[PDB]
Amino acid sequence: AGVAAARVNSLFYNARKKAPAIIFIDEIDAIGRARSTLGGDPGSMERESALLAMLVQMD
Amino acid sequence: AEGGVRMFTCSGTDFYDVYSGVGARRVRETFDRLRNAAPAILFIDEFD
Repeated sequence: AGVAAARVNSLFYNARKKAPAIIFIDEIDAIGRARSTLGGDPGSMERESALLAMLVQMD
Repeated sequence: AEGGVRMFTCSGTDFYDVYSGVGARRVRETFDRLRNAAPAILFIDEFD
């Protein structure tokens, strides 16, 4: 746990350090998938954390 | 502006991070800052 958000952080950090740049996240279907209503999954937890980290990083 | 008051703002993301236990101190501190800086209006986007 905490691995996906940290990887997104590392990627966006080394990107913003080298601006201007381009990022290409192929098949975002596994990261930007809609937040479900239920499902107690640590993979769901990591998806939520990666999703909001992505969101705040492009913020 | 027309009310003539200091404006504080936030977002739904920085607070809903999953680092456990951090939210309580965060909201405590931001509200105490509002109180000691009042009057003021806290705008917060995507509250949901």
